[PDB]
Amino acid sequence: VGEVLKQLTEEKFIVKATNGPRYVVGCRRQLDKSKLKPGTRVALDMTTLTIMRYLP
Amino acid sequence: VLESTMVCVDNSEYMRNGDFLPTRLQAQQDAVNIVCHSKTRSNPENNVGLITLANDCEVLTTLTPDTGRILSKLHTVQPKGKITFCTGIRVAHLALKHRQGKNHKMRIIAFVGSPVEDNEKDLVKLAKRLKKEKVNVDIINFGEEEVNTEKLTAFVNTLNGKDGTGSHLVTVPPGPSLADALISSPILAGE
Amino acid sequence: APMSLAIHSTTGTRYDLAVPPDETVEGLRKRLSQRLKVPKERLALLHKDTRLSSGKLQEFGVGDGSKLTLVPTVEAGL
Amino acid sequence: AVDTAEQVYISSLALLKMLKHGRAGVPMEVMGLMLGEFVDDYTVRVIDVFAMPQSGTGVSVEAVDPVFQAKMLDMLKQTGRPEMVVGWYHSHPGFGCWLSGVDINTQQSFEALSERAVAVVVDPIQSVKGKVVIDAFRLINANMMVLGHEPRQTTSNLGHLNKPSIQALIHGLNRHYYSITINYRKNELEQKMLLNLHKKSWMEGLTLQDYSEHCKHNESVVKEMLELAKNYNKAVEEEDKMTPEQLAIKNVGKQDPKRHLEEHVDVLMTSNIVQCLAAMLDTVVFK
Amino acid sequence: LNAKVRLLREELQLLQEQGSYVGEVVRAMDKKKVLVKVHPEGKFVVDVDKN
Amino acid sequence: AVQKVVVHPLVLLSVVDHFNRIGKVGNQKRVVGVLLGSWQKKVLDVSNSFAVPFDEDDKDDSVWFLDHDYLENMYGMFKKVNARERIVGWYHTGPKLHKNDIAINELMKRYCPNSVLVIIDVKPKDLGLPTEAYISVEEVHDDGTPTSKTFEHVTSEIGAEEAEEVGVEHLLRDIKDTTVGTLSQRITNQVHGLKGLNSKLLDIRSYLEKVATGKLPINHQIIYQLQDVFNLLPDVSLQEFVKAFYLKTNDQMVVVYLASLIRSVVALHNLINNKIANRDAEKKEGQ
Amino acid sequence: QFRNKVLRVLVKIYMNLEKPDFINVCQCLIFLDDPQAVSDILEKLVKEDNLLMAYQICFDLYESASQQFLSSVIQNLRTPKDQTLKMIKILSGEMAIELHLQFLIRNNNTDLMILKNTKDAVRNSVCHTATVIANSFMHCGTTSDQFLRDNLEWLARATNWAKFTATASLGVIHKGHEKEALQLMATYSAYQEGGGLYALGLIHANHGGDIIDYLLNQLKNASNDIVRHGGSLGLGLAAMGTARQDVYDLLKTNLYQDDAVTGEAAGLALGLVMLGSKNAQAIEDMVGYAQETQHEKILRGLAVGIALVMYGRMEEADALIESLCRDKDPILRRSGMYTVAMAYCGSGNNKAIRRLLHVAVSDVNDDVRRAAVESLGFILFRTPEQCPSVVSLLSESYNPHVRYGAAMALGICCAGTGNKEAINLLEPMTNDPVNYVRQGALIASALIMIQQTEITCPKVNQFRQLYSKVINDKHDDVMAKFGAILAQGILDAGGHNVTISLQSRTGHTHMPSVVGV
Amino acid sequence: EFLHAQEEVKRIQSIPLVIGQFLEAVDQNTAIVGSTTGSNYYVRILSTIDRELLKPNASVALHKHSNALV
Repeated sequence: VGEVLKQLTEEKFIVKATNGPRYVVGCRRQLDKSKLKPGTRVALDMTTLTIMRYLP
Repeated sequence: VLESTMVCVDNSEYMRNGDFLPTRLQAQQDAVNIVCHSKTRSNPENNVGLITLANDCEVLTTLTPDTGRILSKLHTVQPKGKITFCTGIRVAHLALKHRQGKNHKMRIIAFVGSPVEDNEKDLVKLAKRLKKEKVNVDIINFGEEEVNTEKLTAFVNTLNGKDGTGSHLVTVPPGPSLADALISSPILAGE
Repeated sequence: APMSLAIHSTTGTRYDLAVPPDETVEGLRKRLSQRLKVPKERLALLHKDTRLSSGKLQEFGVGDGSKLTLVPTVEAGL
Repeated sequence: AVDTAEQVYISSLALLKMLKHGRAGVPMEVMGLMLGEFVDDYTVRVIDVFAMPQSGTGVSVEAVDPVFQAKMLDMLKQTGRPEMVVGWYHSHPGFGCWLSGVDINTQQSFEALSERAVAVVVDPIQSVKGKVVIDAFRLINANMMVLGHEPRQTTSNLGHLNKPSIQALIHGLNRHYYSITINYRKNELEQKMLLNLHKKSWMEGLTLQDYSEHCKHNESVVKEMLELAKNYNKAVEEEDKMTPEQLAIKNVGKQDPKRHLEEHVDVLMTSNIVQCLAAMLDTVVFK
Repeated sequence: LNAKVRLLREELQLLQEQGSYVGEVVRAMDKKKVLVKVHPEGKFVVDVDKN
Repeated sequence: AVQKVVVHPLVLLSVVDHFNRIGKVGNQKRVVGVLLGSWQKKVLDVSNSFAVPFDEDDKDDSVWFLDHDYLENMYGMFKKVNARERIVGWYHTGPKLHKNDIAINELMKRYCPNSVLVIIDVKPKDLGLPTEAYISVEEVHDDGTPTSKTFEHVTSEIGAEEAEEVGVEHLLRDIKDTTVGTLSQRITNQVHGLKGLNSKLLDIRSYLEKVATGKLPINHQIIYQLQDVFNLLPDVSLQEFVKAFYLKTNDQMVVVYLASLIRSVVALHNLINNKIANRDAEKKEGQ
Repeated sequence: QFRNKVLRVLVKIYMNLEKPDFINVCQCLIFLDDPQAVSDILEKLVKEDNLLMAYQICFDLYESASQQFLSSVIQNLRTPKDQTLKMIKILSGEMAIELHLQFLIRNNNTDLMILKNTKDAVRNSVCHTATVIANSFMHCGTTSDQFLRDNLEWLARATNWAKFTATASLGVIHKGHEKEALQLMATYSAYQEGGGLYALGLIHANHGGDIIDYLLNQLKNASNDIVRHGGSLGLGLAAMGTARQDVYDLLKTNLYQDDAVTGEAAGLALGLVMLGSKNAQAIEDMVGYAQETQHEKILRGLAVGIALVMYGRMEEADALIESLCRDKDPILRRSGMYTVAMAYCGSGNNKAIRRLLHVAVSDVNDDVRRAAVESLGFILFRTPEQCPSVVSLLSESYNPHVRYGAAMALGICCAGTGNKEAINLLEPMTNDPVNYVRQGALIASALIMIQQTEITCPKVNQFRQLYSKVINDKHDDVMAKFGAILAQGILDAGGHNVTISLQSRTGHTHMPSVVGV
Repeated sequence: EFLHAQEEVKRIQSIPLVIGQFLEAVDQNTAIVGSTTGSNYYVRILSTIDRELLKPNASVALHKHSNALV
């Protein structure tokens, strides 16, 4: 679980994972990039850390 | 036998006729039903397809071993226009060509009760083409027992050559539904 | 009458076998898994859009040479 | 015994479909099958690749519809490609080109079916706007490893294979699976097509850029040039004087005058010169 | 130019290697060992190379 | 009214490959298939396709076997594979359009209310894109014959998002020619545009010659358009146009002149630096 | 044309001498073709009874001129009888190779201890074949075989495409031993059978006895891809240059029997047979089969075949060369570059070098870039001092295949010459961060230092020790050891009694040498 | 070739990477970077970074493992 920080270009986002490190990752297509926005939480994947599902 | 059967059906404005009880269109429906059932009782994998002959000689169903879709689609038909033939036969031959099962023998059957406005020379040339393309044709004529029976006899003789028995003609005079003739017809009697 | 069968393989090896008139789907899957030295669990059978999984094959109507294709169960990941 | 010089010529169509599928499937280790052919003992021709509707879990994938696949096979035989299965491919978005345990098992199955099957791996995450991160693979026989036999006789220098990747080594490269060389062959139609893809239309080819926008563009460029000249003069005011050699590039990590000057002067060359040429050429060619 | 581009190719090729930590020297002793702090983590001793 | 259509490299290569199939299979000279894309806005994105067994006789032109049952089967099949793909058009590999096309387009429109036909020229050219986009519109012939079902041209071009770009440009780099050299590339664009214009006017001249000889009937509409073109031709020796032309060319040359000064001064600076550095170095080797 | 005119004038001047130097006369005649002139001169010398002069002329002719020229002269002479027979035999070269055979036999200085070291260092089948080849090189045409008759188990350790190379090495070792041919091979599966055919061909390399007919019969009666490939290679070697329609026909049939294994050998053998003879018929046939057949292996075979077929015709190559160089396939572009090499061998044609460098630098396929630079190497051999500059600027390249090609070009340039600058430039290359590049550096250095000593070239020790170290190293690559092993085989090839020069001692290009290299 | 190769480096510039702050650039091809992981590493920078945006204490990607600035 980590909250996105910036809509970097289109398929790139800076997300600060709750554990502390900050990453840049791309998101699965079926996520309506408009939905997620600075401050929204998301569930990145173990291995690749692509944004899988945004959360309230 | 493995059989891929194309079937053309006339729907000319004459098929508005009702000389055959109950009416010509319903006689065609009966004929298609009986033929489809006969083919199904034949090798089940045998495949079937349908064409309607009109001003534009349209195609209804491509090859398929089913008969439910066949009959269902054929129901939603009304007689209109005049048979264009020639083009219909060519389309049916292309259909048989583009058949998934190549092993299946290629057989066309045409319900052609109508007057045929065709040149017999081109009929003969088409006969040559089709025989060289190795497809056997069976005609079911009703109505014009005189207008086109000679033409169709010549066409069938052409297809047969000296031994091409696979070609068949069945012309039925005025009378009841086109069921008894088909069932007691050589084309299905051989079956 | 050990009816034969047409076990097609999407890879191509069209090996086949004959079994008694009544045979089990899982028994046949065992036969093929043995013949291929591969586990049964990762084999899937087909019969005209039908994924044969359990039965005597007459529950599905399999006759002589009924054209059963063996699509391998492909699963990637880690 | 298999050969080292074995090649896989993948159709451009196949490559495009593989890459598009995987890029769609990130992060899912999406999977697809391909139809090719085994022309001989040294070559495998890959024609087309079609995906699998299955959408499993974010760490794994699974075959769903063997009926789906059999029907695809029959129909493509009817029209399309009368090839028939030769391997399978799946994306590994950000891992390299190695085969997981399940990957290896799927393969083992594939070879069991057809001893010379192939696996394929693609990294749409890594495949760059240029070179493309892909590879082919075939397992290594544990019987051979224990008996001391070797994977392939290398009757060639086509065994360099471009420095097998350290990551692949780690994940098991050359100890259970060995890389194979990919290639691209075009029967000239797709080739000149590819050529056509980028080519643009004479619409623009002759369409002179609007001139008001161009004048303003020149205005802005000359202004930024003036400022760059000012800072360049300041920079040269010392340059070598006061000896920044020790400073070297680390004199300042920002705002090099010369590089910006040359970049913008070049771009305004391009713009102004070509627009003037188009003006001349049109004025004279439409009469 | 050829040297530039070779440098670039190699740079891509072997940037996979990990970098290095920055440590604050605290004390020194025999050439064999020297003390140093590795921020943020604790203070240790290191076996210096031949520089 | 679908003003704008973008085809995609994947569909392009797929059509090419299928045409190659058919060429090997026999001699059909043309082939047909279906075109899947998401009709985003009034701008179609033809982003995938698949062939359909088609045929016709060279003589009658009313005979063909487009298989609507196959069509529906695999349209649903690809819908299953992926969702955002509902038919939008159809492609044919015909060097020129055919009469058959209107009837076939009506058939396809039976599935797509606004279907788009596209001609893909497997045979190469050097003037424009290898694709053309047409739509079956009906227009009233203001005079004489009634309205007819005739095809109409729509702005067709080509694009790719990122992944298709990577794949295509990779294969290109593998077998291609020099990339954008800026000046070189855009001058090549100028000359290519001139070549295209010349070829088009060659075509129109040939048609005019055929009409003048009487090989075909006069089309007052095509005439209308031609004399509209000529009426639209400009005047260069207008003595106002020329003054403006000289004035703005003077401005263009002024900016280019200053930019040339920039280039010269920087090069001279480089020469001074290199000379002094080399002198100091050789002095060092002297001592 | 002007060169030929001046040659004719000089020949006439020579003839206009108290004791005309028929040596120079026949040399210039060879440069002028004209077998009739030399035949008539020789017959006149026969009448003069100048037996020694005729012997010397015949030996020079055999050394320099081409098989077609010698055959024309042979038939013209056939048009006392003992002296005529001696002339005929000498011109055919029979016993003119037995001399060299006995020469090596009586001088076969070979330090097999170094190869014992190597075979101790050998682990992989790669280096196994490497050492097989190196031993074949060492022995060269010697009837004495040590490893093959001693390390029988070690030989057995190699199989697959190793038995073939082993039998080929056997052929190389017993090179030229025509006397027991068809009985020597009584000593030595499909691989070994094909290798036997190939080795028989090598034994009859450029010497087309009835073995050409025998190989034709066998290759026709070949029932395996491997057997067909080996027999194709052997027959092509036997009939190299001597374009014979029956042989070309059998090769065409085997080639049309589409198969990578057989196809590669078919292409090579076609090029060999029709070498320098440039039949447009066969040219079009090969080009078409190449452009239509989908087997990159056969495609390489046809590449070499089309390059070879048209060795002569120095300038009469522009059409085909331009076609190939503008062709589609990279392999066919490579074919074109090799064809340019074969056409312009030793000409130093600046147009040819323009083409070759431009393509080697601008093409998009590294394989063809490498091939093009190697072609440059072939072309510039008559002017060894020239090549170093270009091959240097190249060798220090971006593309490791470009660097490798530069190395091999230097090797061709200085083959048998032992240049100093060439080695000065090779040493930095070897020990490079790539495998094949180092392999090529090693092979080129060995080629240059062939039959050289320390005093003549004060780096042979450095490079011999480098070979020994690399062979007895761990972290070098398998192919690096392969290159080192071949480098040793080169340096100490043939009892350390043989060298490699493209042009005969008469300053005359040697077609067999060029094709072999 | 150089313009071709300038692009391959983006391969190292993959998606799943880390962020940090530029602290100091040493000679030509290396810098100190305080990664968000909490530690600061000396590592050899990538080329084609323009060496101009690396202003003191500026955000910079770092490759996930190598940690070299990308």
